Amino acid sequence: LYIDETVNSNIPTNLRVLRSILENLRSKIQKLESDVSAQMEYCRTPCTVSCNIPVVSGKECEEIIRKGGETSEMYLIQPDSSVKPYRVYCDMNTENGGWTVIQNRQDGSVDFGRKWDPYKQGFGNVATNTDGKNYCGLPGEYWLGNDKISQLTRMGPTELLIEMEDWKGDKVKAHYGGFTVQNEANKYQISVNKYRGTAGNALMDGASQLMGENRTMTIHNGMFFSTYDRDNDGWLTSDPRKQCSKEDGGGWWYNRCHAANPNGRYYWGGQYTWDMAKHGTDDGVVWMNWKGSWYSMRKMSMKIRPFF
Amino acid sequence: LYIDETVNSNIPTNLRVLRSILENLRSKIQKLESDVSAQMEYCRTPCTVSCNIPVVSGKECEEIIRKGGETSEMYLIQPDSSVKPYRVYCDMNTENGGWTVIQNRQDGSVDFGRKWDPYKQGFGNVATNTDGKNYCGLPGEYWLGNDKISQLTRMGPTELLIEMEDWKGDKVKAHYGGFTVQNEANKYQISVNKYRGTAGNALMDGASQLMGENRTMTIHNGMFFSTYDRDNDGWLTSDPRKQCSKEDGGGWWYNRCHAANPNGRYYWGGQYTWDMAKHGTDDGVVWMNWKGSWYSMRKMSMKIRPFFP
Amino acid sequence: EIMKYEASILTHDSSIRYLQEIYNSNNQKIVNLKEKVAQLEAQCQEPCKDTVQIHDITGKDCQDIANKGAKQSGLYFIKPLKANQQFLVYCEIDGSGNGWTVFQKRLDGSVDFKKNWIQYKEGFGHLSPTGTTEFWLGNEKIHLISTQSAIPYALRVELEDWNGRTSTADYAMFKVGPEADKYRLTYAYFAGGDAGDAFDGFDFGDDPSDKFFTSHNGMQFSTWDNDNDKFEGNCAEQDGSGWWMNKCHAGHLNGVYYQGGTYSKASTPNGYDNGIIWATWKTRWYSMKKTTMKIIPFNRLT
Amino acid sequence: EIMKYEASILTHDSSIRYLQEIYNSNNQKIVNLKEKVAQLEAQCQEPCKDTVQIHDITGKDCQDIANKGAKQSGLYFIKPLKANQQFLVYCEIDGSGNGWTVFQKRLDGSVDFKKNWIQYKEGFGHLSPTGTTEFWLGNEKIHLISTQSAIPYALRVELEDWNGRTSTADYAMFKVGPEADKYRLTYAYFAGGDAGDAFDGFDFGDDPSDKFFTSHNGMQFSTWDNDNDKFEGNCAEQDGSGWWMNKCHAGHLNGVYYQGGTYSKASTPNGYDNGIIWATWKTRWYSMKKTTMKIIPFNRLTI
Amino acid sequence: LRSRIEVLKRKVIEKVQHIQLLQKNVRAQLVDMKRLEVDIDIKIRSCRGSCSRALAREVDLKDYEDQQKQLEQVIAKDLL
Amino acid sequence: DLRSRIEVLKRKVIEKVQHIQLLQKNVRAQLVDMKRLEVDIDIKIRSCRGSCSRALAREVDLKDYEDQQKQLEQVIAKDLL
Ligand SMILES: [Ca+2]
Ligand SMILES: [Ca+2]
Ligand SMILES: [Ca+2]
Ligand SMILES: [Ca+2]
Ligand SMILES: [Ca+2]
Ligand SMILES: [Ca+2]
Repeated sequence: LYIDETVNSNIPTNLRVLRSILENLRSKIQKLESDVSAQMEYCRTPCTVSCNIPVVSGKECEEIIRKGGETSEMYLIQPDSSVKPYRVYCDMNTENGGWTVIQNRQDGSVDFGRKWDPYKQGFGNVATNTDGKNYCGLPGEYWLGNDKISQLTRMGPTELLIEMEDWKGDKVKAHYGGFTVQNEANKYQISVNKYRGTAGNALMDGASQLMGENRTMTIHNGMFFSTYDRDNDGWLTSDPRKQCSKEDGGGWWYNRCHAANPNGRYYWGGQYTWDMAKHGTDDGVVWMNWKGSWYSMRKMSMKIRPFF
Repeated sequence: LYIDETVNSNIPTNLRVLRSILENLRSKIQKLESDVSAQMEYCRTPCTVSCNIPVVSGKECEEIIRKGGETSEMYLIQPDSSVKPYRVYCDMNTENGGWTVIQNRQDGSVDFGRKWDPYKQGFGNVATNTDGKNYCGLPGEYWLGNDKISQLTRMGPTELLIEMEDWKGDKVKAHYGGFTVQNEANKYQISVNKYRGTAGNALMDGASQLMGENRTMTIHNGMFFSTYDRDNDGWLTSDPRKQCSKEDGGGWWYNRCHAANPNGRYYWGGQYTWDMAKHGTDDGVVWMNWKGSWYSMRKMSMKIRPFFP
Repeated sequence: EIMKYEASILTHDSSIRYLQEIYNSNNQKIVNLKEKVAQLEAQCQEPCKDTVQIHDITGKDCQDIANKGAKQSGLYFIKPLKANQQFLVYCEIDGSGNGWTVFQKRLDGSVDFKKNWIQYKEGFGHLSPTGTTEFWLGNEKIHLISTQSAIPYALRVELEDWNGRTSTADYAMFKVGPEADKYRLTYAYFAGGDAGDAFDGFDFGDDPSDKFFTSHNGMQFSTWDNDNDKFEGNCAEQDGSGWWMNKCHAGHLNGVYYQGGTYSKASTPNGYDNGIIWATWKTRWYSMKKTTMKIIPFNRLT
Repeated sequence: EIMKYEASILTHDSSIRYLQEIYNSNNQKIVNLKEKVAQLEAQCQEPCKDTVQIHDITGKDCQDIANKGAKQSGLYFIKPLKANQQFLVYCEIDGSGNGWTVFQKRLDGSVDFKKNWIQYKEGFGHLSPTGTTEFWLGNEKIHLISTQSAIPYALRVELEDWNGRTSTADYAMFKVGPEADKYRLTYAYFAGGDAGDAFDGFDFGDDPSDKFFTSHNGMQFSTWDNDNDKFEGNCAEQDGSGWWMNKCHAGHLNGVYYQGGTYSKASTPNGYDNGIIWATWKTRWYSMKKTTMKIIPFNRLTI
Repeated sequence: LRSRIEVLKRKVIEKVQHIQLLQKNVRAQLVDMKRLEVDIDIKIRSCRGSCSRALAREVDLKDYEDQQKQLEQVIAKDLL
Repeated sequence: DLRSRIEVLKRKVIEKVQHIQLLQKNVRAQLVDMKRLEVDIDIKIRSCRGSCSRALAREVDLKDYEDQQKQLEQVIAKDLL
């Protein structure tokens, strides 16, 4: 008598629902199937710019502003006779103005999940033209080559400024009076000091939400640079499935992963979840000591200037 | 009975005297015979001067003084682009100062009895240095060339001043507000007027000691220039022995000879006689209307200045 | 006892099977879709192409470069003998194979020429590979070029009115001195030009001094913050620019860009002729439409 | 017979004969004597020889003349382009073949430099073919030369103390303006010289204005009878000369010739430093022994 | 008819077993889609800095979350 | 009685007086010639002052010539009727 008929008009319910979302995805799929081909079409033709070089130039932005470089825009510099002169975006405003932008995020128009070579060589758009104006007075998202960076940091005492912004418009800085990047041979080993910001000393102190060794092993100072195709992280395990930089993961100075990653994936809106991340990781543009764990910043950048 | 005894002790007297002066001359001769050789020696070496040219210069003395030429001395002038600039003595004092000395006598240091060419070209010493001073602030006896003169007179209305002086220091002027000298082609025909001096109008009126035609034929105005080797005088006779300018005679504008001659022979002391003159003539530096006939002036000059209406 | 259920399960049996085939198909389509994005992602990997590019040819000056082979007038890196470092410039190369190192160009007034001493020394403005940009190379730079190897240089000045009509003026033995001598202008003479020798001064008409009071040969460079003019006041500050001023000027190219050309003492409170002018060619109140200052070793003469 | 007189006539006969021979001899000697004076007169026919002479070479300026061939520094006739007439000048030509047209020279104070406007325009003093004379060429002349063919000219100033010690100062782009502009002095700059740039003014020490109050660049020429100085009073009349005065001077070459050089405010009633001075080389109370101002087309540069 | 039903319940469970399994399969496919949807959104924006134009697209996380929620609630019980 | 001797004597005497009377005239002129010469030279020498290094500081004694001149004219009167 304990026969169960319900499972004749109980299943159709646990079934009907399965039909809905299943068909829901089937259409959702073929929807994405279109957006891609459209973008693929757009891509038949590239984007272009025309940035005429300012007459004034120097070893870097500092010398330039000292030389009269008043406005923030793309400038051409040359650290020495050896290095071929290269384009860079100078920020002549912010603190004092001798700001040589080493990294910049603002809209997610550039792929940061790139391999070793692109990072060492540098990639992205430095600046872009404005409406009607001939010169490129606006920066673009980019990454100056590691070499280009390494060379500069080692050229003399360099101070590093890191500015960021949330999706609520709020901004915070992170100042490091000392900054260095070794040659490729030393795997671009990073070293900073003299913190004096407002966002949180994520580089020397690790995440302010972790305890004991957990916190201590997320410090980036003294860490090596790593890309999804080059392991140099603090994760010494022999297990292949465990690396701090997975595919399409920003190259950064990892150590048992991180406390911050300004090169992480650009998640729109800031907050993002595990079921959204490619590998179920915190791969976005994070800065734990400030906006927390699963939160990608709206604006993030790294500039450089000689510390006197 | 008819004994001219005397002529035995009468002749010795009319003879003894003849011996005196005759031997007197014989020695006098050989005396002159020495003075010449001495002078001839002196002449082995010439006299010299060093006249540094004043910075200021003009068309002539007038322009110069207007240009600041204050002192009387030698200046360099240039009437026009054509003529080569020539040295001249400017007298910046006398009347007003624009005085371009055209002629000057003062000591008899220059031979005026010269031929046609020297006169036309000009001769003598314009000026000479002083003691210690570098520039030649003192004039010398000279004659600007006839051309140099002619050109100036014809350059515009020119007034002519003639100053003279006797051996007694007395001076007199002879002013002619009008003065001209034609080209060589017109034989440098002279023409003056507007007399206003103190020495006597010898040029337009002739000698004040002669009557009728005698006086009228000694007028120099309109006369031609003549030298001892170039007859253009008023003496039209065909007789060769009769010319107004004989050898060593100053070249001047003669007419049946003269009333005045500032280029005549420089006789020392003023008064001179017929038995002294080479040809027994009144060939000295004369000005009849003043000091008379046989009297050579101690100082005599001819200046020039542009007369303004 | 009815058991009319075994007949309904088979209905569900097919229902299940249907869904399975959809799930399985979706999975496949998804696998395909992923192989497409990878293909797309490959596209979006290069940056936007900047139309501007520098030439690999390098020399002591635009002329030396041309000799090496340069055929197009664009942007190159020159480096004179006594130069600390190289630096970019705009070269002008003609059919005859001449290299014109340009140091000043005006054409639209997009660049404010009211710049200080330092701004005129290191140079200001922008460089275009097509000379459609306005700029000032830099006195120090200009100095280094003109004063090298003790070799003879010349200067050409090209002018243009608002009717496309142009003219030039050349100066032989052109040279600009060191900073210690305020980058003084100097040239042996005027090599001729349909525009006229404004550098020889110009007697306007106010005073009889105007001529030698407006000559630019031998004049030192001056700015509002570095007066070197032969004026009691500050010519540079007055006109609002950087130039070799005497008792001001007669040929002023860094003057205020006056649109349409013609201006007046009405277009200024105190009434100045602070425009891009050249007395010998045009009025003191007629500003140029285009201006260009370039040099070249003298021996490439016309 | 008693009376033998027919024996004395023969005595007289010989007496007569004697005299005849003397008269006849005198006549001859006279004839000879006349042939001698003619020979003498020929001597005294030429004037005294003036050691001074002008050179037949002519040009636009002393330099142009040198290019034509001139080798000795003497007196020549130059004539610029816009010149009404030619005019004499003293040229200085060196071994390198340079023609220095000189316009001012002091050396003994024989020439009074207290001259009026006209006297400074047309020029005053004397010209010697050996430059042993003192003078002022004339502003108008100086003008014509410096401002011709619009070609670059330069000025050198040579100084000498009472110890033979000398110095020079050069100014590039030298030029003197027209009379309409009071013959104003102008030059691009100082080309260097061991004597110093007095023209750049000189801050003596009385007032902090002294420097720009004694600069001569851009100053107009002035005289007692033609004030153009930047002084309330008359600098020219005060010092007693003709010069381009500002609030007077720092480099005054036409100043009073003070023998021995050194002077003071004692040597003047109101006490002026009106001597031939050059502040950068010597004191304001040390007058030069020799002064010489000459120009030449700038192109003779290499130093 | 003890067995003529004893085998019925047996076969039913077999069917309920196919269903319970599918739930798991969709769950994951749903998660796979969510990530994909997102992944693409990022790829496209990063394309803005390389191609002539980017796509003005949006993402409806909400719907997926609906589907997510609506699924977990169905997973409860079918036969004790 | 010595008619002839004296008759021819007086005759010859006159002949001698004739030689004398003639000489007077010759000297007269020679005297005048000298006077002029003496003067002529004085003039030539002074005109030399303006040409030669030095002139001669000479004088002229007209007085003496005039003496001689006077002293001669007085001798001319008569010797024999
Ligand atoms: Ca590892
Ligand atoms: Ca990637
Ligand atoms: Ca006749
Ligand atoms: Ca004679
Ligand atoms: Ca000033
Ligand atoms: Ca005054």
